[PDB]
Amino acid sequence: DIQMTQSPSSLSASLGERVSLTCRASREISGYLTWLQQKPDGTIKRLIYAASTLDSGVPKRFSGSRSGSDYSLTISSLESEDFADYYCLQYASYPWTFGGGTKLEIKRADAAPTVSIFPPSSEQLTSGGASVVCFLNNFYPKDINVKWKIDGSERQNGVLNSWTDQDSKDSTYSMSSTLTLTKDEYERHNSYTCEATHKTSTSPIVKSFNRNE
Amino acid sequence: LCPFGEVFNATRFASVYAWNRKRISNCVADYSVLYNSASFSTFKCYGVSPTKLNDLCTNVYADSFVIRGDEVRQIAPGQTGKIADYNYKLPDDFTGCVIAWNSNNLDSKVGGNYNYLYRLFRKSNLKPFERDISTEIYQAGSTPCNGVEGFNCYFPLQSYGFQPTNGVGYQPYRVVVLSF
Amino acid sequence: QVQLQQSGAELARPGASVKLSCKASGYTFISNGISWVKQRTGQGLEWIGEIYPRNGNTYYNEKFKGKATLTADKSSSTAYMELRSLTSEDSAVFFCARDYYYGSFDYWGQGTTLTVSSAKTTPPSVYPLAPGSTNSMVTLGCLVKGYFPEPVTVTWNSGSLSSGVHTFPAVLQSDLYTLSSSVTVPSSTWPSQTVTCNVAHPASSTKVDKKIVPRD
Repeated sequence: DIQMTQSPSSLSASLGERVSLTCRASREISGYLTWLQQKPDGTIKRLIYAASTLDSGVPKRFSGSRSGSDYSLTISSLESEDFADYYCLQYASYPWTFGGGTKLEIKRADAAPTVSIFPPSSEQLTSGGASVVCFLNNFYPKDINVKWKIDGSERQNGVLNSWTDQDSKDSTYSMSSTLTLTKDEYERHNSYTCEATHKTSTSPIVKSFNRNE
Repeated sequence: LCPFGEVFNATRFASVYAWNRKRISNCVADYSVLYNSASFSTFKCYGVSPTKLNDLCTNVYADSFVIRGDEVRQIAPGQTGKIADYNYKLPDDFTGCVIAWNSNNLDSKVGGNYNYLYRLFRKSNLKPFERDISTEIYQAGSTPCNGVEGFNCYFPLQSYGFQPTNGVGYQPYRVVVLSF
Repeated sequence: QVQLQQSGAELARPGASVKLSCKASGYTFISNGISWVKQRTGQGLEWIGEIYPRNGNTYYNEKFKGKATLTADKSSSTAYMELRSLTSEDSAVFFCARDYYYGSFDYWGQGTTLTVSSAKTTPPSVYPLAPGSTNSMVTLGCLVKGYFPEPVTVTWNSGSLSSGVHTFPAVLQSDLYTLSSSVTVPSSTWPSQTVTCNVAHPASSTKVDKKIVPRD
């Protein structure tokens, strides 16, 4: 079997920067290598086939090369449309195999999140459920940690997190964290706290409320 | 007296891809005896009339092979299909006769006779009266073959499956084409 | 024009089988091989296998042997992928693509999203997220809980608010979907001026408007 090892898996870069993505084939593939681009909407377009042949309708900033078993996709000067997923594909032997992919994202300065905590709405409390929502907004880089506490003690179960893609305005990431409890479980506690830890600082950003306020 | 008995009565017929050709030259023949004979399922003459075959000319060519019954249609001046495109092609200006007969009793075996071959894959069509007997692996897609048989790297010749209880369309038919 | 037109979005139950289609037009079907590719949400591309329609010969990735079965129909120039014993792990987008004479995949189908779930159509519960309680800017929100299937559309003030809005991708919680949306506006504008999230769930034909009212 032919394994296509693609690196890096993730890459942060700026407009006008020159970037190269590599695919190492575990055995000889004789230049039968395709580079594909997937845009954030899911649309796939072939950039290069036969390792170096540019497809018609693909801009000249894209080029494919080969050193030994290392196949490279180079973008001479990065444009806005180029921040997308890239995959290589060997077709030298069956089964055909894809590389693991490269996520190309926009590099920007670090930013702490704006943290907000929301108690369960009165309407939800009538239904018998209680979700506590915490937003961690407009932060960079993507890596972040959220900790929940109830009356000063960490709560690790019942938490679900969701992350947005890079913001079109400022290139930051946002994250929602939700703690789901029953209405009875909620009504047995007083303080609810959401704490964020991000590389921007050693101390966490802390947000809290008291149930009957 | 022409050696037509060697052509029609041979024990073994050629595979359609390696179709046999036999030239008949300085001899006399009774072409109307063959036409009204109760041995042939097909006797279609294109360019000439089967009645005036005796009252005519030159040398004659006798091409012979075996195909499926539902492929007997492809042995005609302007036809398409695996046999007409990749095995045996008669020209649009063809002057001669296509003769055929059911050979199920002779060329089918219990469990199947797979000895009769046809060409299934080819990069191009054949020219009229061209015989292709090459065995080059066919690159069906973008993956190179390198002379190695595998998925999408196929040998161009395939075996017919001649079983006695097959329907008439899948039964073997011996074919003799006379060119004038 | 060469086109590969895939079957519509599909919902199937666990243990069930599905049959996806890939209609080819604009060329002779038997000339080229048709291949299939799996992509789970936020994950990479996976080669499933290929079918050569002329002879019906197939080749699979070991991980998809048994799970997928590729068939072709010369009569209707359509490719098929039957997926068996469906589990939540099979929920992904499935694409078909053409293996041309040279250059690997030239054309690709639009994709077919498969959802493997036992859930029934449920309209969301829409809750307001008002601060419990002041800065120059205030963050408000909208919790859209317990709906099926995806998607929902969330807007703020009928789409007139379009700055400082974050709508989060849905998460699966108790076999149903939940998402939230935040909006940050100046404190001088809230609660003086009204802020309302509008949530539409097409599948259950529901359109709900939740006005964010301050707490007491």
